[PDB]
Amino acid sequence: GISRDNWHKRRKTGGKRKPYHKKRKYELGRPAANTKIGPRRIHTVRVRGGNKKYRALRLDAGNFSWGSECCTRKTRIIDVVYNASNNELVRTKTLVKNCILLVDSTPFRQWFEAHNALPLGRKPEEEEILNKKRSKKTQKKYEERKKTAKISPLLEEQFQQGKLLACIASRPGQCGRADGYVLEGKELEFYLRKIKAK
Amino acid sequence: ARGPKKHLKRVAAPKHWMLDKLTGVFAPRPSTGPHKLRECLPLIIFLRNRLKYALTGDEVKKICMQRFIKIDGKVRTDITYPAGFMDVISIEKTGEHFRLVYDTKGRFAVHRITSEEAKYKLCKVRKTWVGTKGIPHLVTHDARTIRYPDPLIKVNDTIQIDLETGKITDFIKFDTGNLCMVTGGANLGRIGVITNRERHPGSFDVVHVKDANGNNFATRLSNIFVIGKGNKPWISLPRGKGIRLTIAEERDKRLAAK
Amino acid sequence: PVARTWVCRKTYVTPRRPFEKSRLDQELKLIGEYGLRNKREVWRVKFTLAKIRKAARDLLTLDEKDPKRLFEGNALLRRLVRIGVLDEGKMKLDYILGLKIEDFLERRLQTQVFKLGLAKSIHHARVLIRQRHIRVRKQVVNIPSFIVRLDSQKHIDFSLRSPYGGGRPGRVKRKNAKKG
RNA sequence: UACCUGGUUGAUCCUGCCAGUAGCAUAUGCUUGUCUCAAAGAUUAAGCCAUGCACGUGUAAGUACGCACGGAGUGAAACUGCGAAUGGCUCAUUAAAUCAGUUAUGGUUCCUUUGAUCACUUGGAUAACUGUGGUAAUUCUAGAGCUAAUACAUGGCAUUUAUCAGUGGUGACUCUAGAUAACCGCCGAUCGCACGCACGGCGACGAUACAUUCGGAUGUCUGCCCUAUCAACUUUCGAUGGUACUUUCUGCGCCUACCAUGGUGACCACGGGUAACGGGGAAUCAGGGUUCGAUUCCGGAGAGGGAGCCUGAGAAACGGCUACCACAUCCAAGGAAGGCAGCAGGCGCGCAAAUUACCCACUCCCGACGCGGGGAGGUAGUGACGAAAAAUAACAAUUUGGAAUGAGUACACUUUAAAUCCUUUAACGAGGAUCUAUUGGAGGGCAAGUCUGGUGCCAGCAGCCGCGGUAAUUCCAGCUCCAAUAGCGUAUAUUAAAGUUGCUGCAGUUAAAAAGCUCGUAGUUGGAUCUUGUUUACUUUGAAAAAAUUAGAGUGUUCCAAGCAGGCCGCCUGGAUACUUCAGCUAGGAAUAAUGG
RNA sequence: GACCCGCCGAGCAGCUUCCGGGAAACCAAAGUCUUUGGGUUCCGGGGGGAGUAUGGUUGCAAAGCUGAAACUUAAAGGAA
RNA sequence: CCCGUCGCUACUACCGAUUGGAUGGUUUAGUGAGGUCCUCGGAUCGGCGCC
Repeated sequence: GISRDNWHKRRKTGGKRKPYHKKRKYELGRPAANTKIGPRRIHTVRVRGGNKKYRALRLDAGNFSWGSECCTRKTRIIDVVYNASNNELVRTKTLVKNCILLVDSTPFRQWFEAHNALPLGRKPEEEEILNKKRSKKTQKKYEERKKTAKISPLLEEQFQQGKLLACIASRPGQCGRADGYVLEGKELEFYLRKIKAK
Repeated sequence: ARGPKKHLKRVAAPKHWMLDKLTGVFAPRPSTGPHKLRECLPLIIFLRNRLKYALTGDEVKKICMQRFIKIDGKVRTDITYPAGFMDVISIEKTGEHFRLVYDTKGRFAVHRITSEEAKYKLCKVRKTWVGTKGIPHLVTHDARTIRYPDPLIKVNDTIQIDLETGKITDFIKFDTGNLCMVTGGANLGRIGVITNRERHPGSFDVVHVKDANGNNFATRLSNIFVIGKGNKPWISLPRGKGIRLTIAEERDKRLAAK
Repeated sequence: PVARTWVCRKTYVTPRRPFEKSRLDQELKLIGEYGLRNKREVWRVKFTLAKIRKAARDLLTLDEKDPKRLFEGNALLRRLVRIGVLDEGKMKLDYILGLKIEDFLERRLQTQVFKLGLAKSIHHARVLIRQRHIRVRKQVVNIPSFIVRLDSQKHIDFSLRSPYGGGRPGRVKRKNAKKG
């Protein structure tokens, strides 16, 4: 099958090398995962040494983290928007490492309101609890949080659309998980300019 | 070539085993264990070739299977157990206790010890790591993992454990002025006082050892096994501790004893 | 893979000039003088001494106080004075080069049992040894090329089972006795 | 032992080769009494294979309702577990590849061993077994009836990212730990013994985020023969580098996408050849070398040719599968089964290479294991590959005599798993001691006949020069002599000889030879000078360089080649040392030769 | 300036010598060479086959440059 | 003493029409068994129409 050896290439000088042995098993290669967006389908691959690799064939949810704050919630992957490798994987919606995609921005806003007591993606009985009644000693705790609860202008306009720019830091084809971090700061301004031109 | 090798030729056997040629084609391959293949003495060779307690490999198995032999206090029934350096071979049936220590020729000599001894053994620390929940661990030269060691014990010192409990009783720090037995070839079995340690970053640290008679010689840090604090060894040394008489001096001592 | 050695060695060297009359008469002079079988035994003793002189040549080129010359030099001298070839008065490597082929031929077993009066001739000696009559300190030695050393020279005698020694006479004497 | 001799001429001194000479290793010829060892279908065919065998495995401790044997137990069979990835064989491929030294994984995976760490006694299937069957045929299997589990299934860490701080570290962590936000296997339904006080001891088995061992995998530095009638090569479709993945046990154009246009080479790239596996080594050698290394040790590779996989810790496995290719077997013609470069054996190929033997007793290996298995191995048979020891007479009288013995032979012992052999030893066994030593030579080189008979430039001899044309010292023979000797010739390759391949160390006026001449890059080599009275090269020291082989210490294997054992009247001694180029590492020297301020 | 008498450097040569070398003829270099090493390029390996075959390259051509093997031979040759 | 042509016999390579022939190795472009992976497929049978 697929071989990851280095004796099938040429030499540094440019000359070809003749193989002295056939293809070995410790230098094999396996087909790509091609992790699409959809219901969770994982295939465990027994690898060298009796270990197991989890090859994600399609994933819809991912454990993404927020950089500025400390909020790591399992959100839903919506759609990919940019890829540094090639524009063909975003056309097929393939989940790979360092792939910019839109994630469900509900858990990140739900935590922001339940912790800082301030509307984030606002332009219902659940929002009535946001203005909860409690002791004044507890209210003073949430009052000092609002003095440092100001979010970046580039992120507040993304909570309105319910979609946050994220970046996959894991390897779906190796561990079967599409975890990552929320794209923000200077990294966001870079990819927003790339998607805008594209 | 497809996996692990399970045989060992007599010509490829370690030289310090002192195996002949015309007895057989294969040599006893020591099973996996605390000590390396090239740096051990399998139990079949020690009972048959050294102690002459058995004449064939089958007679060796008749002794080990009766649970008469204890390496470091624990009974071993495998006739190919490594049983390397500093290991205690106690035989309660004959009331004999041994401790494998090299001689001036670099070979495991028959070193009989006392019943007051054979309860402890010296071990050289090779790796120190911090396990889970902030628990420091230890790696001796015979694959003995020790939890909660003294914080002063480092990656080259020598500890003293008790064969009944496996707990560290005492330890000897590695510094200039302590005894050591070289265990790395061309000085294997020589005992002297450490005098200088050359530190080579990214390479092997070369130390300089001086015998009791004044003979100086250098070796590598991985071959040093601290024996005692100062010049008093914490173990019983065999005849000819580490002097390594020259070929001219060994001839004189040979014919003078006639 | 077998439990064998295959470690052999030739104990002689054929001379370069095959038909030189100066050497052919010299070697034959040593065969008749010491009762040898052929020229190979002459070339054998010649090859042993040629290896001893080469060992002394390698040591004499070294320094006088070289540890290899002092150790292997005394070991070479001890083995020469042990077999009676070299004298105890000459314990220096310079006298090894002065040795000759006859010094080693005089130390062979058939030469000793002839000088000790056990045999009437040097050719009677080889047949006397090959017929299991000569013993060395309670060991029946059957090889005429048995190089006798000093401590084994005073113990050469007839075997305890020889008709010449204290033993039953041979089959010829026993058959000629039962006739008459 | 740092060695030469014949041959060109009428003669001479030369150049020079031919031939002689001595090892070696294959074949072969003749001959061959004993004994210690011992190579042995590699060379041409990695050609093809009848048949037999070479991998199997059970403890008090996974599963025992086969009376199969039995007062529970002992067991077939079978399930489960493990091994079958080692060994053995071959040298086809392969020329910076393999391999060797060095070394890196802080870029990794590792069954096992070792030390750490750790009740609702549940559910329903199945083999053996019972029974019914099919096919010409297979170690083919179908259907039904049962019944077990250490089989199957049920009943805070680890795993994946993000943030913060800086317990033990290293020359150097994005290290080991810790604290947060989350994300989403492991935490014992097992077995034996001992039986004591609801609690209890000793084990077996089993878990791995760990260590450890056996080691894999891929890198670092340096090192390979011949070839220029191979001078430029690589780069579509990766060549070189960058970025992000994907993939793998991980690093890496390993792969993909987007960019960059690189990378290599007269210091010989690329291409071609190798009757090329590499090395440890072997032969031959004053020094220097030349040649060899299929071949018992290490590493690699392959199992007719490729390719693709299963299982497993480990295989791109072939005494495992699935294809195609080559070849070939049984058929009832529907189908089925094949891989000897495993041990013997057979065919073929050839100049060229052995028994279809015996045992697991030794050496070790595997397995549940003290108990089983092993064409691994050992043993014997064949064996003038080769190496060691060593008979074929000795003595005395004058041709004649008594002595002495091994060959041979056996009552037996010993030897060994059982034997054989050797050794030990009764009996017996030598005068033509017929118990018969041959193999090549007798012109020279080259040790040995002006001998006799025959042949008559014939037949033949002759490595070379030559001999033979009727008295041949050379041929065919008798006699005699010489050389080595249980060995001695022949053919071929190879080494010394060859200072006739040259570094040591040759030659080029006329013997073979200096370009017609000059310029010129690389290459090679370069004045003197700096303390006398940074970068390297070099030298010295230490570590390393696996054993076996070689050198060599000790030791009466009867001696010896060998072996590593063996002394002493339990007892004390060995199982040394030296060498291992080059590169790399280390510590001194600072002349010589470069380089820098 | 011409000539005469010397010296120095450069060069074409000559001769006498037992400098030494060489197989010798001969050579002040063809010496300093078994007492063998200043530096460096090209080049020879018995005589034939043969500067032939083939391949490449150069040229309008003639030919130049590079350049074998099978096979054959015990001499070919130098100086005297 | 000796050279060459010619003639005779033998041997060895050389040139040579024959789109000569036979193997081996690199490959361009087609066809492509077999396994693996992925996307589907759901013959079947176990539990409670769904799993």
